[PDB]
Amino acid sequence: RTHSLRYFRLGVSDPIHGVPEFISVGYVDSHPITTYDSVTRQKEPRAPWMAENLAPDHWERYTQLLRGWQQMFKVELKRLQRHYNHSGSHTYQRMIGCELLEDGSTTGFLQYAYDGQDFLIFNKDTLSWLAVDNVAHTIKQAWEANQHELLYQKNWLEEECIAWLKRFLEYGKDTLQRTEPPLVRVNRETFPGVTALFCKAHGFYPPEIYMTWMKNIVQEIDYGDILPSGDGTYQAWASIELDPSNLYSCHVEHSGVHMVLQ
Amino acid sequence: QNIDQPTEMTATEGAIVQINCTYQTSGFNGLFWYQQHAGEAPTFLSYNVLDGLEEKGRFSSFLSRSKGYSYLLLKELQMKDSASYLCAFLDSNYQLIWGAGTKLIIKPDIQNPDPAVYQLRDSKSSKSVCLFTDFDSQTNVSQSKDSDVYITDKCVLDMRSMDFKSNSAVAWSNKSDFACANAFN
Amino acid sequence: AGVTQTPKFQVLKTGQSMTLQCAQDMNHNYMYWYRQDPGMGLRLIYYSASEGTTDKGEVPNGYNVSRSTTEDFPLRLLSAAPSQTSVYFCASSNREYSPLHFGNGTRLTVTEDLNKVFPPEVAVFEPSEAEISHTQKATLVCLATGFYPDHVELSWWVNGKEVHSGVCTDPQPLKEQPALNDSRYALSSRLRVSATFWQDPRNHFRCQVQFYGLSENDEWTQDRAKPVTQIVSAEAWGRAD
Amino acid sequence: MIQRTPKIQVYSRHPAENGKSNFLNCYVSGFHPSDIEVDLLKNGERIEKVEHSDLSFSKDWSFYLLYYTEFTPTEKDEYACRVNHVTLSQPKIVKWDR
Ligand SMILES: *[C@H](C)/C=N/c1c(NC[C@H](O)[C@H](O)[C@H](O)CO)[nH]c(=O)[nH]c1=O
Repeated sequence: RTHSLRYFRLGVSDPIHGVPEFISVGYVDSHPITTYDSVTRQKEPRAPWMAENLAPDHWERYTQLLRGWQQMFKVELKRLQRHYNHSGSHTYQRMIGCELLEDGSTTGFLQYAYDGQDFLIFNKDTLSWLAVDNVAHTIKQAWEANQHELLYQKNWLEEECIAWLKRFLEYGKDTLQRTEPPLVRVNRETFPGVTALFCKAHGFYPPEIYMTWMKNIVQEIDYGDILPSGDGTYQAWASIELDPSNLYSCHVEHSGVHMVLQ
Repeated sequence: QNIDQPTEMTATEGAIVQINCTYQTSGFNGLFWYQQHAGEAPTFLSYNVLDGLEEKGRFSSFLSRSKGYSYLLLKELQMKDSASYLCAFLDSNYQLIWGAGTKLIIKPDIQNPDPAVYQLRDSKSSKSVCLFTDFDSQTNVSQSKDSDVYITDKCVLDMRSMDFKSNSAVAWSNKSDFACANAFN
Repeated sequence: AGVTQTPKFQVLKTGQSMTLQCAQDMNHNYMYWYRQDPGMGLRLIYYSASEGTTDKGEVPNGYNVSRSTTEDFPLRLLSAAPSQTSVYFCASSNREYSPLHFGNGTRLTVTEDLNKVFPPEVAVFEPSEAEISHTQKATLVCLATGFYPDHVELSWWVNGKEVHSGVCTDPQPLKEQPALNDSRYALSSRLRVSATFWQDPRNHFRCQVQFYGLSENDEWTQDRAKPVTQIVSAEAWGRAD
Repeated sequence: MIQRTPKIQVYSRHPAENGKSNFLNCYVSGFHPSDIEVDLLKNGERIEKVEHSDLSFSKDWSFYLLYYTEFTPTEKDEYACRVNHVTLSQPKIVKWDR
């Protein structure tokens, strides 16, 4: 199955009491693996299997880089606010990551948001930056003047990020690469006369599930989001109404297994 | 987490030198070459991180990520290229790992070898130095063979005044029977 | 602009304390302290990813740093030891992955005894008349001898003004007794000028050796003159003879 | 600026059965900015011992969180999630169902 490594950075100018001006969290797939912030000024594991497999040298070195990234991030944000002539608190976000697909293929990405809206998206193949407005297009011209920076990123996305993903996937193989199959049951009268059919799944991992209704697809399937159960499994459902005598059935696909409940 | 470059390299003025650099690492964030003149600060020359060649003038830098191999290629060598050339890479943790450096010695192309040995007198004393000068760059200057006789490395001067370049080593001794001949062997 | 590092030269007695300053006006986030030693790469002592943080390198033992400001990254020698005789370079870089800008370094020597510090005696040797007649050129040679530690700048002065063309100084001082570790140093330089130029009696030639030694403040209980940081010069006048 | 008000979904770990100890979940998702206040209610009073996920980041730049408590449900006991955010003039109460 596709696996991913993602690092997020959140920066907040003029934060409230308590609210850190900087947070940086790392995820493999939907599991968090690492945390840093302007309060703890320390990089910590958010999974025991990271904690067990990376020596103190690791947390020591990356604490220091993150204290650095915190500094750089306060300045990039303070500058953007000058550029827009924005007073008061605003936010700056960065997400970087790579997918290792099953075909053995790879993807890499890096983007920034200002106030939760897309600002700069990197293209590692054309070594260029897509910008949304004037102030963004200005930051692009600077970043593209630096051939060596653009090449550093492309190499990091394509080589480093995938090497990290691979050893993280090993450190946490029992958590990240297990399958817990889903419980799939179908329970049924949505108003007097009309009947709905609910296809429900729970206790499953990984969270990627396909669920639909068919006849022997079907139009107007009400789908429910994949939600976390709190035990590290997920749950999800699909509902559907019945013209008051066609033969219907719920189809579910998870982690290589296909199910039909008539 | 090792890195190898050659201690010393010597090449003729006007010619080509390829300075190799090899590196074993599990993780790479780019390879650098710095230039360091004797008694001066290292200064940035080249960054390579993807496979291939970059060229800024008389200087080229190549990298093979797979072969873990870099070269600094200097064309049309000049006397001013005499310097140490440092290679460095960033590992997975962004630690800058430095090679021991390559000292690049440039021999001037002396068209008219005129190898003389001369005696200079002290402007205050009798005490005297010997100057072996105008010899061909392919000539080695041997050590003293004597504790009271001091012999310097060859020094390449350039009197642009007469577009003229020359090697020279100095020799000296307080001994009141020493002579400028025996010197330089 | 760039990185400013002071001092360029220092001698310390064993167990003395020492602050190397280092500053940059470039907004660099990273500053570094390296020692350079014959036969090995630069070795990181400490570094600093931003104001408010620092961390050990490979050779932290014997040293401390501080980073109160973006601008300044001082290196403190706590108790000076022979093994710390080295050349120290501090560097800055915008980021963990960007090019280092280096300062011009600190040449530092630690001796058990300051009685070992000696200034150079300097002499100017006049050009061979055999050279003048055979090449139409005249090589002056300057000899700086008996100095410790090897902390000298040798320059040439013509009519009281510095000169660079036709100068060649030995890049590394020679040892007068290579056996000893307290060995004093010699250094030779040449200045080659047209024979015509040497013949003009209106030309002063001055060999200036800036020595770096003890401080006027340093205590001294030897007969010979306190071996302080001083300029020692020798001179020669032009002549047609 | 574009503020996004939180989606609030309340539910239980395993299928619900009166008398059977389960776990009450409140999933708060798709909100911006990051600042948020959540309590779980048993019969409209705050529940003292609640656990939660760390603030969590979506690729669409919005935030999500899991807020949960160990609970044994019954016929007469009402359960809710109460959420406060810059987008809301008053804390939103969301009641649990089936
Ligand atoms: C623990 C591994 C924390 N790392 C971390 C990273 N690291 C990934 C990468 O080296 C970095 O993003 C560079 O900027 C890539 O150009 N990134 C991040 O945003 N937060 C982290 O906590």
